[PDB]
Amino acid sequence: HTGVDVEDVPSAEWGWSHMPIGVMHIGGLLSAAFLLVMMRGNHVGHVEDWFLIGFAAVIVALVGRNWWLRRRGWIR
Amino acid sequence: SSGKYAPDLAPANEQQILTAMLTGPQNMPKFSNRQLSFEAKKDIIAYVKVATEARQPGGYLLGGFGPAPEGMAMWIIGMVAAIGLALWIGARS
Amino acid sequence: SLNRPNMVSVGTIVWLSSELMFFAGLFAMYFTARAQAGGAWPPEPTELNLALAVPVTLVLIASSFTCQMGVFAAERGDVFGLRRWYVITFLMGLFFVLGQGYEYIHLVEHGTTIPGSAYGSVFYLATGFHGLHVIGGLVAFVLLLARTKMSKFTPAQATAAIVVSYYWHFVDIVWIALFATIYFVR
Amino acid sequence: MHIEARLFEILTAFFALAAVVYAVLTAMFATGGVEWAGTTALVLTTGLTLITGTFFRFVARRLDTRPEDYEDAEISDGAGELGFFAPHSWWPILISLSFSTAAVGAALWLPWLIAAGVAFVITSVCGLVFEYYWGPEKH
Amino acid sequence: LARQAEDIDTRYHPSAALRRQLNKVFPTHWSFLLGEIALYSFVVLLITGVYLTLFFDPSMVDVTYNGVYQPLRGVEMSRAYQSALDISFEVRGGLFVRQIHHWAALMFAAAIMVHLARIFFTGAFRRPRETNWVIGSLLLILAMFEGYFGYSLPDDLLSGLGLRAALSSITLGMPVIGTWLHWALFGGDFPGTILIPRLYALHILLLPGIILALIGLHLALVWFQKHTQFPGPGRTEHNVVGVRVMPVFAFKSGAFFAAIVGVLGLMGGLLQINPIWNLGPYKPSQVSAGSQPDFYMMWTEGLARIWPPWEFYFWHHTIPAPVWVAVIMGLVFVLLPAYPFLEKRFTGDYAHHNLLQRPRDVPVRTAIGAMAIAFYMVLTLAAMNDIIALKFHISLNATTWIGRIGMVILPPFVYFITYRWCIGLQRSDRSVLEHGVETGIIKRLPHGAYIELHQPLGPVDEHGHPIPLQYQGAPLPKRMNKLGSAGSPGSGSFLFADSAAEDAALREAGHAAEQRALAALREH
Amino acid sequence: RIKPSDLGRVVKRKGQESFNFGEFFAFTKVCSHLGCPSSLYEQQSYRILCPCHQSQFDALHFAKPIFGPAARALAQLPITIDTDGYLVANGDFVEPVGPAFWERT
Ligand SMILES: CC(C)=CCC/C(C)=C/CC/C(C)=C\CC/C(C)=C/CC/C(C)=C/CC/C(C)=C/CC/C(C)=C/CC/C(C)=C/CC/C(C)=C/CC1=C(C)C(=O)c2ccccc2C1=O
Ligand SMILES: CC(C)=CCC/C(C)=C\CC/C(C)=C/CC/C(C)=C/CC/C(C)=C/CC/C(C)=C\CC/C(C)=C\CC/C(C)=C\CC/C(C)=C\CC1=C(C)C(=O)c2ccccc2C1=O
Ligand code: HEM
Ligand code: FES
Repeated sequence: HTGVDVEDVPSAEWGWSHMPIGVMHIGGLLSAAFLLVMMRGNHVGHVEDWFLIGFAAVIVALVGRNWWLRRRGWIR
Repeated sequence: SSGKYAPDLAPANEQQILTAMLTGPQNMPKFSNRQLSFEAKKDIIAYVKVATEARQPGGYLLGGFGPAPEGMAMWIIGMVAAIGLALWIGARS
Repeated sequence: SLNRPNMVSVGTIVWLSSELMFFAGLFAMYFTARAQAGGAWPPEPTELNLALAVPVTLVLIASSFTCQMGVFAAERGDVFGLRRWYVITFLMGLFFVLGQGYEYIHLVEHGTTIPGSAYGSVFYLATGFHGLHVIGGLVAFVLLLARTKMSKFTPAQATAAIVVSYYWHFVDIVWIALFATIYFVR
Repeated sequence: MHIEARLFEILTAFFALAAVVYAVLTAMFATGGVEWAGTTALVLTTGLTLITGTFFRFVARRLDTRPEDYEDAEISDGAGELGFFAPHSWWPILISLSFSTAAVGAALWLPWLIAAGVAFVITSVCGLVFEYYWGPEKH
Repeated sequence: LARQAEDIDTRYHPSAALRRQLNKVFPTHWSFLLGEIALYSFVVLLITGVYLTLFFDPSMVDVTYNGVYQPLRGVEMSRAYQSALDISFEVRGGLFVRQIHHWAALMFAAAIMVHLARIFFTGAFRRPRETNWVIGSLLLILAMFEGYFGYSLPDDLLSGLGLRAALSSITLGMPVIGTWLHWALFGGDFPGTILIPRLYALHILLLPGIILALIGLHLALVWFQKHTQFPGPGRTEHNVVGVRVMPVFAFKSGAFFAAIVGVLGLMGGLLQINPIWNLGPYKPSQVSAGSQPDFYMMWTEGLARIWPPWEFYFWHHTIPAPVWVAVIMGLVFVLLPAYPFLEKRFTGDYAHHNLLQRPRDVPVRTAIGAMAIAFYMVLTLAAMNDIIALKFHISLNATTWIGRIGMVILPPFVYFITYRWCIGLQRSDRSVLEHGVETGIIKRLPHGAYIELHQPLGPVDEHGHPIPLQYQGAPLPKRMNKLGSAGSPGSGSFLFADSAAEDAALREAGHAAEQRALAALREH
Repeated sequence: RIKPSDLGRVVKRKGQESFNFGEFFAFTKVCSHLGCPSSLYEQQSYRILCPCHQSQFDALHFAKPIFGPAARALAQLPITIDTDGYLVANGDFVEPVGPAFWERT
């Protein structure tokens, strides 16, 4: 495999156990973008826009925290 | 839409059905006696009283709706029994 | 170490006390609305059939003795006498349940319903929960018999038998109280 | 097991006295006579404490002192083998989910959902009870 | 008889291919019967459809009922709807047969999906069996469309609405071909006079023949490329451990077939499905709150319900919104058969495999599959918007938005949880390998320590602590009772005991037998 | 038929100001999303709902879509009365009816 540690995943030599982190980062960013676009052509009402922006901000905050901590050395 | 719903027609009697379609309660259109004659109304009343109280000739009515309860019953009864029979007949490890 | 007083026994006894409090709530419900109904408080379309309520009560009282014979057999570690006495107790409990249901059918046919009056409400709410407790006891009997079938007989199995035994005894005493309150005192 | 039974007996005494006093003082001096609700509640509270204290007395009068009942006892006295204590199990969460299904079906009046919840409850309780008694697969 | 067999030998002389097939070995794992479920459902479907074809008339010409079902007397219907009403109400057994048919169709679809789940999560699709994965995927698509065409033959209101909406109105909107395809398929505008006979031909001859041929090729590949197996004591990449065909495997297969036919008969007798008489004949002016095609087509309906209205208008042209639904459907249909090749390209693993994987040991693939199942379940729940909103007191707009947001936020959450859960199961296995099985018994150790009395699976050291073992891809025991620990009650029947001599003899015989079985499998 | 009390909350699409005969409006019944009958008329909300994929149209705002997967408004028919007092059509639809395609609405 491309590589993880058997101290992280015990059965790392028995199956696929690693997916790159850029995939998950850009996937979170794309999901946030989709949630934001999903209010184009707003039909009457705005209570759902608050849920949309809330979830988009939460996803962006999670991705940013993970990226920052991996960059400064507190992860890996 | 947005809250409101249309009720079940089982607990209504004939005079109640007649007055319902004569007066048109909230969000229900009012059916004038000139656009829907009294005889047509009586035929509709007979039809609903038959459709609400006739026994189903095919087994347990699964809620009166379409294939959503049927798929639920499939997954919960038939597939569960088949998988239990497979667990009994076969081995595991 | 061995802390001789059994643990499952204590747990079961204290839970039975809690269930007594539940039936206290039900009894308070029933006793209220009887002090309000004036004169002939059980309404006229209500007539209690004493030709059906005494036999099933006797059958339940006999269930108690058969279950005690079962636990006696349990304490000397043979499974087969236990199984026999507990199957007999299960059959008698099923007979009691069927008698109660038939009496319900006959009582609804020409009279009392839950939405009909206050007497029907208190009557059905007080006796149907006891019926549900009897059905729970029957399910417990079945589960215990299957567990005795599926492995070697041990003191843990004997303890399970004993605790099911006095759960059944609690149910019988509660029925005695309810029957004496509803049919005789009135 | 003397102190536990004594505790429950003290509670029983107080509850019985309060029950009888309230019953009499409402039979007289009250608007419509006996109150019929607090009276029943106090009577069966007395019954609760009575059942528990009686069981504790009856198991105590046929018992010899345990090391926890005994001062001047050493830790070497309790050496031995305690009972069986269940390690990991996943059946409680399934029992909870079954009961929640039945409860939602009772809140929203859906008899099919009530029936499904009761069946799930039976199945998960059987799973819990038979967990340490199933034997090996007989092939 | 001796003479008949002797003559069969002197005439055809198989006697070696026959032996070769009688000594074929099959593994015995409960999950290897999920394809048999689908096969038996298909056989029952064949029989009941052949029965049904003797009474059906697939015409769209109009008539008046004048039959036994009085609430429909005098109504203008088609000949197909009248044929279905006649099957239901005037043939002795026809309602029973068509209910068996519809229940068998639903069981067919469900069994195919559960079998696909097993194959995917165990990894049986790798190098030697990729073509069989592709064949199975084609079979799944064909079964979906065959059932869809099936429940549209009795031209009633609900099935006609589903036909109209999905088939007609999504085909009509496709970018360039569009109306040309719609008119080639319908002979003109939507309600024509050839649609029901054309679908009847397609449904009783073409798709059943193609499905039979593909099932034959599939089973032939499974028979000649031997079956996979799970890692275990005597199991190797080069052998097959199990039972031979002749005495045992055929017996078990036939018993399972009979049991499945029994279940289908019970539920085709006791549960009512598709009561077309409560509906009416299809008419373009009437509608009902009824919707929701059969459950295997519900994800397309839910996608059409929760997709947002994004359209494009440029020079004298139009691209409507259902084009998105069609595109996503085709994208799924393309990505399903390509997964083995995509995964081998990504992981760089081009080896041969005969041993299966446990789902906990492949966390990334298990999380991918869980994410896909979550997406499917969201789309399937979004199809019953109105029923959910009516029965569980929720707003219709609320259910729509809940589906729209869940479709994007739930699958990655399920992915994360599945990954961590598989790793936790692995760590549990590692703890059981390092120490012994936990027995549940506690001691007090006179100086006041509490210990747990583990039970080792191998050799111990001189200090008594077990020596740690290595993982080998096989499950590990977690309960003491699943090993023979406290078992074998008295040997009576249920109420009266046998004799002690018989009990002891049976106990000793069983113990010796199981010991020799485990020895014969572990030593060799 | 709209109550005479409102009759001032109508918005009257740009080219269809004279398409109504007083309080009668007569829109089409074929939904513009996938062709299902848009039958559910809520009279005190003045809303049109289709039971296929749950689009909603504002009967007081030229049947403009306000919720669901639909994107275009429902086509309106011109109506009038004849010399005998019967309601008749005052022409044809000014746009195609039903779902859209590559060529136009
Ligand atoms: C595992 C598999 C899906 C991985 C595929 C890999 C992937 C890369 C392929 C690409 C496909 C694309 C990208 C996404 C797929 C998502 C979707 C659009 C796929 C369309 C068709 C698809 C292939 C069907 C797969 C669905 C899945 C495999 C079914 C297996 C379900 C499980 C394992 C059955 C276990 C037994 C079961 C839980 C017993 C209890 C019953 C439960 C409640 C079943 C749940 C349930 C189900 C499943 C219903 O379908 C349903 C329908 C109507 C009403 C109710 C229900 C319902 O309650
Ligand atoms: C792909 C799909 C799933 C994606 C989605 C598509 C869509 C959404 C779903 C489907 C929807 C619809 C629109 C699909 C429509 C499909 C449509 C209905 C397809 C129907 C199939 C098709 C049109 C049928 C026509 C083709 C067919 C009839 C021709 C094949 C001919 C047949 C099968 C062969 C029969 C003869 C056979 C038994 C003998 C074989 C010959 C043998 C092997 C050699 C002959 C031979 C032998 C054997 C000797 O021993 C011998 C000895 C001595 C001398 C000479 C000979 C000798 O010549
Ligand atoms: C192989 C997969 C098949 C599937 C998934 C399937 C599915 C269905 C379904 C769901 C129906 C509607 C049943 C109802 O009326 O409620 C149906 C109808 C019908 N099927 Fe099938 N079927 C299959 C194979 C066959 C075969 C092989 C035949 C004939 C040889 C057949 C003949 C018929 C006929 C004639 C009808 C219409 C009769 C009626 O609706 O009552 N089917 N099919
Ligand atoms: S058809 Fe009316 S909303 Fe889709």
